[PDB]
Amino acid sequence: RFLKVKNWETDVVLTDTLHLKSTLETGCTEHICMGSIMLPSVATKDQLFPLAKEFLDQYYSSIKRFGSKAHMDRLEEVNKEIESTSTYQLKDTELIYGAKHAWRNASRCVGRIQWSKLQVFDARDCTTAHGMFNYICNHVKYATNKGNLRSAITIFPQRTDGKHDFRVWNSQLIRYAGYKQPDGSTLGDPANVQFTEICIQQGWKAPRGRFDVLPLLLQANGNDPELFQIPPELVLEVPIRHPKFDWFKDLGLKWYGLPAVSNMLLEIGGLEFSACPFSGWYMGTEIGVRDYCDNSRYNILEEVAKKMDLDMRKTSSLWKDQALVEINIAVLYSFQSDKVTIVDHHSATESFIKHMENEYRCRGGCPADWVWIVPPMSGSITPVFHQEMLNYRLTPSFEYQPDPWNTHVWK
Amino acid sequence: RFLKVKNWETDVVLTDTLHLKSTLETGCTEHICMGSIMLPSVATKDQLFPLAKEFLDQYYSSIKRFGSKAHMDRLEEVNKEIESTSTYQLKDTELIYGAKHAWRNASRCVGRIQWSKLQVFDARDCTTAHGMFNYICNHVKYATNKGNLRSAITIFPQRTDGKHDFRVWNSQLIRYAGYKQPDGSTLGDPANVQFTEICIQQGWKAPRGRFDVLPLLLQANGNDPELFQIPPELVLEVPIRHPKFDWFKDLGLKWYGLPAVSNMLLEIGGLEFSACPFSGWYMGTEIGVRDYCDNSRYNILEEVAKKMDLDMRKTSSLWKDQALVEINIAVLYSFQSDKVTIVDHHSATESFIKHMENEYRCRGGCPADWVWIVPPMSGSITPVFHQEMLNYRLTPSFEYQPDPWNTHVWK
Ligand code: HEM
Ligand code: HEM
Ligand SMILES: C[C@H](O)[C@H](O)[C@H]1CNc2nc(N)[nH]c(=O)c2N1
Ligand SMILES: C[C@H](O)[C@H](O)[C@H]1CNc2nc(N)[nH]c(=O)c2N1
Ligand SMILES: Cc1cc(N)nc(CCCN2CC(F)(F)C2)c1
Ligand SMILES: Cc1cc(N)nc(CCCN2CC(F)(F)C2)c1
Ligand SMILES: [Zn+2]
Repeated sequence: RFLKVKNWETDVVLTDTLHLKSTLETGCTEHICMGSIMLPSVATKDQLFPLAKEFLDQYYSSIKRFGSKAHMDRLEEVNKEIESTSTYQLKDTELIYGAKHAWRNASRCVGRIQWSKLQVFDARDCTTAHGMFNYICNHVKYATNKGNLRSAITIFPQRTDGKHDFRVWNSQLIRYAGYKQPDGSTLGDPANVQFTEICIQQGWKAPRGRFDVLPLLLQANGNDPELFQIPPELVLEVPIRHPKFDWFKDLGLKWYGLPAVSNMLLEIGGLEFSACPFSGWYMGTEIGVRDYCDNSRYNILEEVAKKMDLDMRKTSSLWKDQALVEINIAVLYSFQSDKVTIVDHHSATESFIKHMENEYRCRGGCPADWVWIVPPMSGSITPVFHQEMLNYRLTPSFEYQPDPWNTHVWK
Repeated sequence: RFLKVKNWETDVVLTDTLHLKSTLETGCTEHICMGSIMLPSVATKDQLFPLAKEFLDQYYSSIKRFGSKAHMDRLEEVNKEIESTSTYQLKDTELIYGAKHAWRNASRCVGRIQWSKLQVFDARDCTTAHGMFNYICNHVKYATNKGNLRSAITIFPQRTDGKHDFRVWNSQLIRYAGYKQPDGSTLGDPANVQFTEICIQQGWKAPRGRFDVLPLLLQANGNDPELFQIPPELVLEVPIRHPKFDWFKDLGLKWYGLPAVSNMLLEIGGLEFSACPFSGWYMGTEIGVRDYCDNSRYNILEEVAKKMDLDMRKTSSLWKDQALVEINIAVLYSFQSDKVTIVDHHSATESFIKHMENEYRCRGGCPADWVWIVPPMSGSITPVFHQEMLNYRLTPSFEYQPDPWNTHVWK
């Protein structure tokens, strides 16, 4: 009831009692562990008040005014509005608290040491896709800050009935296009090949190349989504060069500075925000390892090995490993030489251990998903490999949600 | 009740029903996942027959003689012996089946594609530590096979009362010594520093160097353990050289060929074999990544980076990553040039996916621990990173057990 997690590199032990507050289910049972399953899995007025109460109790118990008169009135105020409207609206302060704690509770995120430095943009007055585009453009501009990246989230109106949903259809605000070829292979990013074709379906004019920034597909109040192009001056890009290999420029790779997830659902006090694009800065491995070297992504281990003069005949020459380190030295070096914020997986994972210690002390725990926290290269030379982690589901939270083109009732 | 695991690199799906046969508990609950906890946690005659029955049912249902007369007599035969003796003895065939399936069920093992090619040595007639040494020496000789390594296990008498236990006190049959210094630092292997001092306590004469093979500490029928030196001609060693860097020989590293775990417990039909040393061959990363580059092991990233001419000032130069690839190219290259069996993490993890497909088809599943299957470097460029895995506990099994010096009643 007071579980211990050990670090086996430092012998440091920490005690978790935060997991007691946990509410949702993980997927695992007493007899099966599902910690390597990727995506394991309308609202009525009865369900809503315990969720509002639970949330309001921790918000006021965090501004040191637990259960006071100011609390109990807000508790009464929300109850009455859930009676009247069968839903309710968050105060601006409650929205900012909820958002920051959805990120704080995100067990799959290695960057949460920054969770309280989050800029919250309140777009709950938005009504059209054009307003969404406008809000999103101001988000991109603000978070990018000329390469001195700043963390941010923009929150569109909450789900009401279910058939009037705000959705950003892109999985990220800035992604490169993916075109399959007549000869079967793929130009650009294979991940987005279906999304690239949805944009052409609704009317996009593709400049069929490699790193073509996709347009936004924005759905407002359930209406069919509409295409908008981010002004290119707002899409900051880093050309990737190596600090040794001058042929590396000829590879002709580049990446966008701003990681901005737009397909997830923010849950606050039982309210569901179906469009809540949120952005930080990249850990280098996300680009250099997964984006560039995943077999079903850009898949560049082939060509980088070639130009490095590598023994590619044998599996056990580790040519794949060797070209992979060089690629991530190049991503890092390019971002820093351009004053574009980026963190290496050693600095990020050390910061997360430091974050874990802060959380266990002044919070009694830190939900953490080892499968996702450990970086996708050099796992055991980073301190998170050696750190036991309890995973559990706290609210407020970011949740996955179906792709909107499978669920929308089109017209 | 018929769960699906997906591979996200190939989109291949497999259905698990083997997990239904699972019996033991994992540590996880509906509300907490413990898949990154390292070690999560006398026998009476009532408990013993269901365990014997369960085991005998699957043994006969595997030689295509489920529930026949030959089965039901053995079922009756064991019941009567559990009445008579409050325990029982396995047939030689049952011992070999049980052992091979303990390995087959070992969810943390990436090498299980070889599980049916296991050589079982029956040491249940052993009575003294000298007999144990003799059995163990024949095990080392057989499994090493002049570098053409062969998988093997030696099974000493089963636990009876609890105070008459056979134990190998070494955690592995062949390990290097670890000496702390007066100036605090460590020569040899820091993992074994306490065990190195237990040997000196019982009378070992340490040649205080680096790669000093430790002696065996063998406990027989609960008696205090005794020291024995493996004849050095039976300890095959690989000197580690690089196929580019001739200064790499000057590093003066070497490793033993034979990975042989000796501190675990083999459970078969509810019988407990407290001494069951088992050996295979190395995956290169176990040496080059964990043994050599763990901070609290040999910790050689420091010196390899130096001689490579590396930017060691900054964290984000990835000097640690770069020296790590070279070290594992050297481990691999040395073992193969000496005709000593070794597998690279690309070949081993591809073989394990292939193994998983075989298991899901002709067995309905494969218990697998992602946290341990994914190699400790280059995780996502190997196919196991992208493969969902269900972890569950099947029997027969290898289980962890306390170190014998914490539990023994000495005299
Ligand atoms: C500030 C810099 C940040 C860094 C360095 C960082 C790092 C990461 C990384 C490496 C992942 C794994 C993503 C993947 O492998 O696909 C991740 C996941 C995640 N991050 Fe963070 N992150 C940052 C900011 C944020 C912010 C500002 C939020 C929310 C407001 C956030 C919420 C999440 C969530 C919900 C996930 C899970 C995504 C999923 O499950 O698909 N992160 N983060
Ligand atoms: C044949 C070549 C083999 C290879 C390449 C191999 C590979 C591995 C690796 C890399 C690990 C993780 C160990 C670690 O990181 O400390 C492991 C664990 C394990 N292996 Fe295998 N193995 C082999 C043979 C065997 C055999 C013959 C058995 C049993 C008869 C076995 C049973 C186990 C067990 C029980 C574990 C878990 C150890 C623990 O939890 O501490 N392995 N194996
Ligand atoms: C099968 C496995 O769950 C899947 O590949 C996960 C593994 N861990 C991950 N970790 C991170 N950070 N990102 C990912 O996409 C994944 N993918
Ligand atoms: C904290 C974590 O459970 C621990 O470091 C594990 C991680 N995965 C591992 N995987 C393997 N193969 N071997 C290990 O020793 C470990 N250690
Ligand atoms: C805010 C943020 C920062 C960062 N550094 N990284 C991410 C994750 C990028 C997208 N990930 C693919 C997925 F959908 F699984 C989530 C998000
Ligand atoms: C048979 C075998 C083969 C192999 N290739 N590797 C191992 C594991 C070596 C020891 N491991 C450290 C631990 F105790 F955790 C288990 C065992
Ligand atoms: Zn679990």
